[PDB]
Amino acid sequence: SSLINHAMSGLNAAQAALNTVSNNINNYNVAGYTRQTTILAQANSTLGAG
Amino acid sequence: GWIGNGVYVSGVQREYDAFITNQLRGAQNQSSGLTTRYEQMSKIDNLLAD
Repeated sequence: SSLINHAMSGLNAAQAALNTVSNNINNYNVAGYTRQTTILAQANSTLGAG
Repeated sequence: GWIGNGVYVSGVQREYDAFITNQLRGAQNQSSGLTTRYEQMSKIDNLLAD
């Protein structure tokens, strides 16, 4: 039943990434602004099953 | 983690300088006086025209 967490984690990270994108759209010509960015990572691997 | 809330407008600026303005003021006043003198002085000379 981990899939619920898998999907919802993906959704949360997607929202975060799009928030970063929107921040960039807002700033696109603000003086000195720097490209803002988000990063990802696989979750930690259990040996819970096969 | 690190985030942002987008963009906001902070101020309105004027392309103004006092010093250049005031030098120009002094020059304009004195020059106006000289040209005003020139205008009348000519009228006297034209009275001698022929």
